[PDB]
Amino acid sequence: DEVKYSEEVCNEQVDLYLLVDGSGSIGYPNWITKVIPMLNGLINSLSLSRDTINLYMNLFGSYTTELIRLGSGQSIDKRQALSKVTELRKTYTPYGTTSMTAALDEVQKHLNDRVNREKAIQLVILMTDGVPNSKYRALEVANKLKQRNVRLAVIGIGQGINHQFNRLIAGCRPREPNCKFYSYADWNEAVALIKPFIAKVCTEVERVANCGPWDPWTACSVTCGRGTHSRSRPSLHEKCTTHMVSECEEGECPHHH
Ligand SMILES: *[C@@H]1O[C@@H](C)[C@@H](O)[C@@H](O[C@@H]2O[C@H](CO)[C@@H](O)[C@H](O)[C@H]2O)[C@@H]1O
Ligand SMILES: [Cl-]
Ligand SMILES: [Mg+2]
Ligand code: NA
Repeated sequence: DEVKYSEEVCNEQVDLYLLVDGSGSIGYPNWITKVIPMLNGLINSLSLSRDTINLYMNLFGSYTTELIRLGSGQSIDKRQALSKVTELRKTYTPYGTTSMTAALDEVQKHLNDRVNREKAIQLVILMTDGVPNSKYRALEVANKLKQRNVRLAVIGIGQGINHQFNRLIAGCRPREPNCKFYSYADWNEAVALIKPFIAKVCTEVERVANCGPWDPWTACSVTCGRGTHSRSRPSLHEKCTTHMVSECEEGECPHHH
């Protein structure tokens, strides 16, 4: 049989994959005046913690660089993620081509290897000017991610943004105003874009677990008259009953004395 119990279910777990375009087309001046402030305001708005939002961060250009792994100290502690941004401001100058497909493939690899948290919202934030090394290859992997229930938000950065491609990879529809998947203003707009993707929702549900079969009833405690016997079973779940006692009779006892 089965056991029923109540529990509260929220969507507080979010695995957030921040993919940052560091290619030459972004440009150094844009890196400093636009990209770094965008990353700061974005990350400053995120409530990181072990049990809630976990940050992953990748820098893509000629190559890809995994900067922050899911679950690490820098992944779950806001101040530490911000220090990584500071390191990028001070020591990284954009150069090279744009390995956008490879960065998105890192997210695929997480899902494939089951590195993500099973119950977590999967959210990719892609910051780019929208000029990848291969247009179709980038669209293809983004599409595969969406098919696996990954949410994708695109933030436009860089001196020369291709809004057509950014909107395309974000899944914006032609003729529709206010695409909910693409922002190209400041960090405030980007934060407001991200908000509905990660808003907390708590509901009260009823849960069910299979307790498994019982072992056979034991013999009666007495060999005549009234007694008790029991049956047991392994605990296949915390809520499951494992022992059970009942009455039993073995005819009548003799009259003596
Ligand atoms: C099991 O076999 C039965 C045939 C009886 O002989 C049982 O003994 C009876 O046990 C009860 C207690 O359960 C006593 O009150 C009686 O005095 C005794 O005859 C036996 O255990
Ligand atoms: Cl690419
Ligand atoms: Mg580029
Ligand atoms: Na990675």
